[PDB]
Amino acid sequence: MSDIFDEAASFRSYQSKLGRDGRASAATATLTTKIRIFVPATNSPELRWELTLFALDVIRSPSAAESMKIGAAFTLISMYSERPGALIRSLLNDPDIEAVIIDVGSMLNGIPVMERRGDKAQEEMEGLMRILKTARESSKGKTPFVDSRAYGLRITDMSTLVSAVITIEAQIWILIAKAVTAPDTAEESETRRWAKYVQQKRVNPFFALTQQWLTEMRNLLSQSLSVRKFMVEILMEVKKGGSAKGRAVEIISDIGNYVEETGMAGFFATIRFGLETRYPALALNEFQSDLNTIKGLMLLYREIGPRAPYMVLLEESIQTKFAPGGYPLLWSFAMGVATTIDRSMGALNINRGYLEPMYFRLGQKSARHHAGGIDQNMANKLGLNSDQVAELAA
Amino acid sequence: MSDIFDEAASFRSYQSKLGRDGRASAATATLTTKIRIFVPATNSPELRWELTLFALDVIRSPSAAESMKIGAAFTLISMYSERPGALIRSLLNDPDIEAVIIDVGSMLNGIPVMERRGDKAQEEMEGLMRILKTARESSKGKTPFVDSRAYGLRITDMSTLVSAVITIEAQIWILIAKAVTAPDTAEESETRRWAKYVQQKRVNPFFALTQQWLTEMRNLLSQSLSVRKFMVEILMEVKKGGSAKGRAVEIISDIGNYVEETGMAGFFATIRFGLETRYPALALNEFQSDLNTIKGLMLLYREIGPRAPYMVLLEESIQTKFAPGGYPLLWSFAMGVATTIDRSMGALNINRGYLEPMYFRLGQKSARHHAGGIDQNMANKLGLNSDQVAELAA
Amino acid sequence: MSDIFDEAASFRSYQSKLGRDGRASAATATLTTKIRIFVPATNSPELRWELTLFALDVIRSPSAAESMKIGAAFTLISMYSERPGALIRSLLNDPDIEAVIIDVGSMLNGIPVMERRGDKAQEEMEGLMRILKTARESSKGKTPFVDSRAYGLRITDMSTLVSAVITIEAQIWILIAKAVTAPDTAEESETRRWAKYVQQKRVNPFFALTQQWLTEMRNLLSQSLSVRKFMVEILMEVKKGGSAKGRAVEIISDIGNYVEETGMAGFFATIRFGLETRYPALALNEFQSDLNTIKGLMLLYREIGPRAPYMVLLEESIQTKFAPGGYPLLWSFAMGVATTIDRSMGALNINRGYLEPMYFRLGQKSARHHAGGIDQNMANKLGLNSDQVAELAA
Amino acid sequence: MSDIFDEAASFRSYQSKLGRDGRASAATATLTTKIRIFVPATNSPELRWELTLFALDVIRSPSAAESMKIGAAFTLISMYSERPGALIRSLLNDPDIEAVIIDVGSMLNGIPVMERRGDKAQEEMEGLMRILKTARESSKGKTPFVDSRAYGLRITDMSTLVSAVITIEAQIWILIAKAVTAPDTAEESETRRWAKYVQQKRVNPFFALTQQWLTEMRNLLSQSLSVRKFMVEILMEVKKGGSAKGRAVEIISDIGNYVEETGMAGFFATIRFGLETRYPALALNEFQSDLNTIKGLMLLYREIGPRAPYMVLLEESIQTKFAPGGYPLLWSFAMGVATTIDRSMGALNINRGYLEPMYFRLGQKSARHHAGGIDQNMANKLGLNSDQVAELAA
Repeated sequence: MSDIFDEAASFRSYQSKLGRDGRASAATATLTTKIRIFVPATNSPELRWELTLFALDVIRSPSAAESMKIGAAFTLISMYSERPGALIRSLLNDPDIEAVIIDVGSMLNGIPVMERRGDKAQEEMEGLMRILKTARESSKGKTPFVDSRAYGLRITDMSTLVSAVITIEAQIWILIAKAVTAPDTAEESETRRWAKYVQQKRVNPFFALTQQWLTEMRNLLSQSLSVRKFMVEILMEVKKGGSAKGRAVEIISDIGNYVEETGMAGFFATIRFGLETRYPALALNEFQSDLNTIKGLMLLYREIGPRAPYMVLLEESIQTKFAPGGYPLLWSFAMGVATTIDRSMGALNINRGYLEPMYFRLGQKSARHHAGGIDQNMANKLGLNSDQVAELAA
Repeated sequence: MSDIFDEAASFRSYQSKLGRDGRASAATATLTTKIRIFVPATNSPELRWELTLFALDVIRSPSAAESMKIGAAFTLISMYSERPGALIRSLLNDPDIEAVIIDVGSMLNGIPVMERRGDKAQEEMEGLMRILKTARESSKGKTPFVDSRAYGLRITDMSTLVSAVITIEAQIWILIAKAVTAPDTAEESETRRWAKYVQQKRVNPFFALTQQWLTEMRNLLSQSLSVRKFMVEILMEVKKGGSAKGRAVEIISDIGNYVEETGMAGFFATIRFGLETRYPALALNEFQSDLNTIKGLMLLYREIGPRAPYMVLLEESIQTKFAPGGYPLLWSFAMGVATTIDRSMGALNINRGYLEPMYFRLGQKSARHHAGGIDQNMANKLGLNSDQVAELAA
Repeated sequence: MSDIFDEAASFRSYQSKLGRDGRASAATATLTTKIRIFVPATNSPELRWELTLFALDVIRSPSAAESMKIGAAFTLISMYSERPGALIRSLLNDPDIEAVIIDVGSMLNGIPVMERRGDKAQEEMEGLMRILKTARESSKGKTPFVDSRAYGLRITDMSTLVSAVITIEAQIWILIAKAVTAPDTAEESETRRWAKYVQQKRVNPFFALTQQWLTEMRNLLSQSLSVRKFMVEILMEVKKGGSAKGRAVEIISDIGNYVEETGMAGFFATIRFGLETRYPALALNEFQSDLNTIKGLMLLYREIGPRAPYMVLLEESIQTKFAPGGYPLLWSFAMGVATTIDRSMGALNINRGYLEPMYFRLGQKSARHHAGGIDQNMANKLGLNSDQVAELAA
Repeated sequence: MSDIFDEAASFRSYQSKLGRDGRASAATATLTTKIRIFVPATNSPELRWELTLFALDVIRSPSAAESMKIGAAFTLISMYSERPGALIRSLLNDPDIEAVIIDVGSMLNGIPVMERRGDKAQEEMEGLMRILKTARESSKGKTPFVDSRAYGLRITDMSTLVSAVITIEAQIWILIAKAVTAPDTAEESETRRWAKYVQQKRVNPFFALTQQWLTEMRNLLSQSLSVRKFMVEILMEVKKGGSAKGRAVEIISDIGNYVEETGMAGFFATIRFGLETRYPALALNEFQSDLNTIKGLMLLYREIGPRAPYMVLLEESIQTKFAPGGYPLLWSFAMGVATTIDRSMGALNINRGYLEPMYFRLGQKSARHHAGGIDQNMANKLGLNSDQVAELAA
């Protein structure tokens, strides 16, 4: 009777947030791996420039261990800050790893540890020399930068270093947008992002890394979750307004605009196209279940918190509930109207196992062949009967 | 049901202001670069005239470092004030740079540091001499001013110095309007502004800088963000009324009238044309999402603060959300109606990848062929059917 | 009549806090002197030990400029902290000076500037070498430490560095107690404090500086006010409880226990002895003005704030109002009763020009020959006449 | 007038808690030293017994570094717990040190690190072998235990290990009572404490360490504050009732009864004897100041918190304010009645510089020659006039 179809509505609402309450224990604590991070101790551009040159080689090195590669990645990302050690320690929320910050101090060809020389320090120098030699020999004499003069370049002015660093930072931060969603299909939007900043003159194109190095970094960025967690944490903190933003921060925040809501196009297309833009083909006894599920997802997205846009980047388990497959019918209808309306929408890969072409066809007919679709009019257009016809004539 | 399409609206409203709350930390602190600014210590007209000539030469110089160019620009912008050091120190909000104000004191051909002569001073003296020599040799003997007599001109009267400084400041401040939006397509609106100010006799046309120097300064202004931030801060402070305004301040505010809302013609054109000028073609079930996004953008713009008009100049990350691309349909409709209505609108470059020519055609038709479009009439026009027919006859 | 003698009291109360209200302007801004501070960039024990040895040499140097000596003192005082630059920048309230923090980086025999070598660095290196040579040649080959082996000592263990640094900091901090009150009459209380800390095993006696270096450092500390202000700020910050205190902080607070209320023995002795310890000779119609002045001074001391005990160290102008001379009669009475009562009091130098020997004699008599002086008894001692007689018998 | 002597009472009360408010900053952060702690990973008695044998030798070793000695001390104290690593990490509040817990795993003659053998592990084995060889050679073949059979004893039963460990724990925990107050004058109460537990059969006397080893441990315990802080933290946590107490915990809590209020006998004797046991010789114009100061100290002691009894052990700077010297007169009177009443009181060393024998003599007369001292009688003893005489006759 009347109680039925309302008990279920509460039942489905209760089922979604079934056991996601309370606080977990410390027994389920992941084993931690030591990660050695080489941060610049001083503000001298000559040491900082030599440091970021070293961090570039470690990432490009094929003989480098993964833990060393994460250290180079953490060294690069925090290079812009005046106190990289403080930034890493105050913006790290990775239970998987423990970070041991190492102040570099001075600069040899590699890094001088300068701590009880001879005692457990000599082998580290030999290891780093092997890292540098293998990195340079691995490539065909090709420097990480697209310009061979940008590698063996002497930097002493603070102004040049800041411009040089930001270009390295910006090019790395470009990859996060499509590092885990479709890393192979990248280099098109990434080039478009780089071209945009070049025209804005925010980045000096002289310090442009080659695509060989970018592929190596992107492979590192996809494999490792700790680096992704650190960069997502930076994005959220930078997103919070209130303080003055520097040139490095403004670029990061601008890049974070493209990063948000990545990897969840199937869910958001359903919200924007299938659900909104109210079409008379919604209530058809095959979307009422999906509409109920979608309503629960909106509450779940609001309940998650500030990490909701970057769910795919952090690989949250909540993401699977958001993916199409739990509401294949409405999503199929949503992609039907999406391809017809949005020209860009159509390069999306939607060859899933629950396409349901009949509902896809209905969405295609909904955009054009269904009706003009005049919604509630606050302004009273009594003579708009022909106005719809002219609009419908197209 | 009824809850749907309102839950979704609240969801989009919450998603717009998702994580832009709270206060950030000091860990994300940009590295600062020292910027040396040469300000006049006294009010003697000859010293100030020599100082602004030196600043012009340094800006024109090709061998000048970028920091020196920024120092020269800051010296120029604050020349009108009787206390340039106080003006710079009390109107600087640039975390990227730290300004070390230097009182010039006396004046040689260059500038006498007058601080422990021989100790760390002769090198700076020879550097400034090299700067001046390279600046003079670089051009084909052409002075920065369009009149060769305006360069080697002796100034001893305060009024003449004030007039020349006002002209130089005005000619500098014309460039900010189209320095980052379309610097290449400039020199038309800039020439129009210069002609307008000449016809108003606010600027003496004798001190007119050549177009080569103007191009060099526009390139410098586009490259650097600190100068843009300082000039935007000056514009914001001058805009606040309450006190007496001098000739320099009046000219600066008149220029800032044109400066405001630059680089956001898409959003404001969308508002003014698509949103206002209520057309029966608005409520069409394909514009509701765009209207909701536009409303959220309106609240965001109100929330941003006094820096909202100058977001493109400061390169705020919030600007990307304002750009068309999140509402291409309504934007295309508004561009169509604007191009049909506003004759000047049509020189705008709108060859984007989301043009949607169908909606552009729909807007073009809605502008003219749609109907007369009589809105709510407070005055009762009983017999205005024939008036509407005659108006539609055109 | 009745109103008079109360109008006078209100008049004196208003006169005490006559013009000490409102906020001052920025026009009265002292000229600032640049002070170069060499702080350790890293946590390596060898670098910190070499840095503190260099600071000791610079302080002992006779050819050192005063600014260099202040920089060395600031380097020494902040050596215990893991981030000396942050400690100095966040605990500096000196309008007289501006501090330019310099991260040392690596360390040669002196300090490597490591910033554009050859450009304005070689002269500083030669100056530092001259400073070291003059410091070493000035004494008769006598190292700053009382043990010649403590100077040319290699430090690589963190614990040894911490112990040596704590000892040096403690020996420095002993001097502040009697640096400006009576620097010449020192070396007795200072030696007592050093012996106390040695017997407590808080300080390793191996790193004990010679008395020549201690005299030089005490002279430097008395001459300079910025160092005193910095150390008083450190004392005030450490005094505020709430957080865990390290060995250095505990030693500093224990020394500040002796530091407090220094140089104001006259006022506090007057309070404790003349005002408290109620004697029948107090209300005698020659002490009412002094009592009113003392009450006003107590109100002023409560009004001053947390800087009240260290008024002599900061050389506050309000201190002169606290000194005896505005209440010579009650002060003399209190010093008489103190010299008769307190055995230790009597080594104080009170050969002032307002001794008033009659009141000193009156206080001496009031201490012993006056009466037993039984005050208000909560317990009813009805048979205490014989007890009072026996007590007066002595 | 009446306001005077009440303004001072508030003034002295306000002066005590002058600047002890608010929260300190993190700038004053002590440099941390790494401390390596060898904890047993498993519960096997054979490994635990071999571990505590190793920790005994390290403490006895003369060639051992201080940091190693602290690690042995931390290893011993936490040996009773089933999870020594959890106990140390959850009961450590030492900002001076950082503890790196090392699970021992298996057991060779020394300790097998078992982590990448050959890589930075071989030298550690050689160092430990040097530690063991020097420790055994330093003594004249004397084992740490008073019984030579207790050293080379095989332990496989859990029951024997628990009894053996507790004896080692109890003997170490005896020293804390008089480790910093008067370490030289120890071995009398310490032997008395040990004899008491032997008669109670809580400790098996077979595992009794020689006095040569106890002196070495006590010297370590006095020098190092980190060990004292850890053991004080254990005392407070064990003091908090609510849970079941094991044999190890019960001994520690029983020992903590003697540890409490150590090193503050001068203050507490004044409270118990001078202030309490109300004598008609209190109000004499020479104790009113001391009574006021004593009252302020009681509030300060209550304000400190649970760490108030162990102020001397933690070497809190607040302790100096509690020491006699700020109230020498009443303390001298208090010790006067203390020596006459308490036979044990009189072995205390009170040869200070502020003895004031006249007030000491008055205290001596106060106990016996002053009066019987009949206080307020709730029971009405009308015929007690002769009862006092018989009591006074003695």
